[PDB]
Amino acid sequence: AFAKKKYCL
Amino acid sequence: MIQRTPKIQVYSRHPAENGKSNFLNCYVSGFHPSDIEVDLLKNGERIEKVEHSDLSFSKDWSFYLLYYTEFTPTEKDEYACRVNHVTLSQPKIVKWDRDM
Amino acid sequence: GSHSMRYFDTAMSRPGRGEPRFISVGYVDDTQFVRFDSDAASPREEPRAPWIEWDRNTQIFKTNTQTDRCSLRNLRGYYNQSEAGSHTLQSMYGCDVGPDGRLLRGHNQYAYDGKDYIALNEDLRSWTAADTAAQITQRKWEAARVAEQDRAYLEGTCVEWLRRYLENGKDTLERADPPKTHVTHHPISDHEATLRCWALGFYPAEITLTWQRDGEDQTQDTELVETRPAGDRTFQKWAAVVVPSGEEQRYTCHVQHEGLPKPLTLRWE
Repeated sequence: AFAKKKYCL
Repeated sequence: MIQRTPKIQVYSRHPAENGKSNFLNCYVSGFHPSDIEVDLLKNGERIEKVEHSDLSFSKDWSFYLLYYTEFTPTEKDEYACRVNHVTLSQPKIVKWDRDM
Repeated sequence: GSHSMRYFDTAMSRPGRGEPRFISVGYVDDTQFVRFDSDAASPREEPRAPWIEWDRNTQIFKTNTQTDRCSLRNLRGYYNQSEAGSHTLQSMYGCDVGPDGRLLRGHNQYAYDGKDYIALNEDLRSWTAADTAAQITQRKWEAARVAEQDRAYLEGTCVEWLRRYLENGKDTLERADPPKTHVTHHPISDHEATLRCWALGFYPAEITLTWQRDGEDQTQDTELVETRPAGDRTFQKWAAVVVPSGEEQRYTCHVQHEGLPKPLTLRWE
């Protein structure tokens, strides 16, 4: 896929 | 907060040859935060439809942008880059010198 | 040689001027291959490298926009900051591989208002928090086993895509273009002259460019400009030394670059 799933800081 | 003032370089894509089409570049780097205003000047007047790169940054987190436009250098025509940033009290003008 | 895939994400709040802007740019080495900008007037015409062949992928960038906005709201609270100020969250993540395409290491780190905030350690299992605010993020990410998700991405998806991109883009991404070099001479007075050593047209950006005097490095007396993009994928750099008139042949220029078959040694003329 494009890019990584991010997580909230 | 931490602020970093832009470094500015003004230069051509290809070696300058009077009467030969080229690209005029203004590279702004090392700055924080990211808001910045960059004009390319021909004989002191703003060039229209100047393009820029997509905002990115170095591994030290400082931002960089390339502003660029087609130009045909001549003996007489003066080119420059004008930069404003929160760190600058007044716009900084850097003249195009074909040997830097 | 070695290669990297890296995303550079910037989220910037702008109170009174709408929701925070999110921009994500992906690179292989010094070549941009993708951009997503939440401000894009035309989200369908956003640029791609020519060697790229997706809804689910656009979807990840759209979700990441919302996640970075969540992060900026939380960070404002962690630092007791007013609603009035603009703030910046930056992230860098991706993988480095060797010539065999094997993982060298992974990266996933963040900065807030230009200061390092939190980073995934090289083990891809533990976090380094810069301050008591980032310790809140660390505890949350430990509770949610976030590092395990990031490790799976960095060792799996990231390495797999970088390998595919390098193969599909081998004629450019795996081609090192050597610098075109020359030395210029500019008198500054009767007593002194500038020697400037030029490197033009090289890719990737990594280069070493030095002056020596009688074979000794002139680190302190060399003016070295930042490597700068030409706009045709290539980079430029110069290094200058001020030399006494008549002593020019004691100075040499030393050029190291992946595209050179052998390092260069350049003198004036």
